[PDB]
Amino acid sequence: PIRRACISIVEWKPFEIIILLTIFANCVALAIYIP
Repeated sequence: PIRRACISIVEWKPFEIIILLTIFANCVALAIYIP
């Protein structure tokens, strides 16, 4: 349908970059945490 076609194009170059940046932010947030 239209939704599948419009969502199939939402993956391109900056998407991977922002995903990796979010992963790094999660890693540093876990590192900051102190038990």
